[PDB]
Amino acid sequence: QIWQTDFTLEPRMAPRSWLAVTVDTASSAIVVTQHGRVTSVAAQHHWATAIAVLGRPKAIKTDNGSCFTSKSTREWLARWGIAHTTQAMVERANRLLKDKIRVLAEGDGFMKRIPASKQGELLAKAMYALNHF
Amino acid sequence: LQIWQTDFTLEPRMAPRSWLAVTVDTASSAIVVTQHGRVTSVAAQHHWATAIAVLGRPKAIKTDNGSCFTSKSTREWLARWGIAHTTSQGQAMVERANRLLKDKIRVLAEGDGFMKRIPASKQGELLAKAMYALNHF
Ligand SMILES: [Zn+2]
Ligand SMILES: [Zn+2]
Ligand SMILES: [Zn+2]
Repeated sequence: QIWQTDFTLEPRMAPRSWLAVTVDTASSAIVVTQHGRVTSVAAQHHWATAIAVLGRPKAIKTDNGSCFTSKSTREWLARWGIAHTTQAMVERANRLLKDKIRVLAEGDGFMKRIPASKQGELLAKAMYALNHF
Repeated sequence: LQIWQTDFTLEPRMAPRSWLAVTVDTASSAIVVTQHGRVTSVAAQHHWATAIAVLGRPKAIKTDNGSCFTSKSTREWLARWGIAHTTSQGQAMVERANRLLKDKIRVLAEGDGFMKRIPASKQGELLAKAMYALNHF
C-alpha cells in the first residue's frame, strides 16, 4: 500500500483537537486519530493505529512538516520498514470527516466543543461512515 | 486466538516519558513495550494499537484494576475492537517481562555511557533494542 498522511485541526474535538489522517491511495480507506499536540510521537502512535487497522504499507508520503521529517520519525519509519517520501485525497478525507463530525455533534446538541466523554464514540462513528470495516 | 496480559511499570531512566506499558502474549511469550509521559486511558489504547500492529489482534486482554484499564473510555475502545477484557492479585508473565525489560534497559544504557537518565534523543532506539533483545534471545 502507498498512504498519504497529514494533520488537520478540528476544534469541536478540543482539547485533543489535532486529527492525524491517513488515506490509502489505492483503496481510499481512511484512518483518523485525535491528539492534544502535533508531535513526532503523535504521528508514530497514529501510524501504529493505521497499521493495526489496515495492515502495514510499503510507503507513506507526507509534506515537510517538522513532525514528519524529525530524526525521531525517520528512525521509527526505518525500524518499521516503511519507505517515506516528502495531497488531494487527504484533503478530501479531511473535509468528509469534518462534515460528519459537525452533523453528528450538532445533532446531539453540541454546538461548540463536544464533551470529552462523547468524543471517542463520535470520532469512531465518523471514521466508520467513510469506510467498509 | 491470542490472549495477552498488559500492565504499566515506571522506569526512571526513560524520564520524562518513564511510564512503560508492557504487553506479553501468553502463548508465545513475545513482549511489546511502549513509553508514555502519563498513565492515562489514551496511553493504554495507543500502546494496544501498537501491540496489535506488531502481534495481530488478540481475542482477550487481561489486566489489573488500575483506573486507566477500567475507565469508560477504555471499555468503549476494547468493545469497538471486539476484544474481551478480564480483570487485587497480579499476573506472573507480565511482572517477569517488567523485570527483564528494566534489567535490559540498564545494561544497554550503561554500555553507551548513560549512567543515570538516558538523553531523550537516545531513548527510542534504546527501548526498541531492549524489546528486540528480549524477543530474540
Ligand atoms: Zn500538513
Ligand atoms: Zn499516543
Ligand atoms: Zn498495574
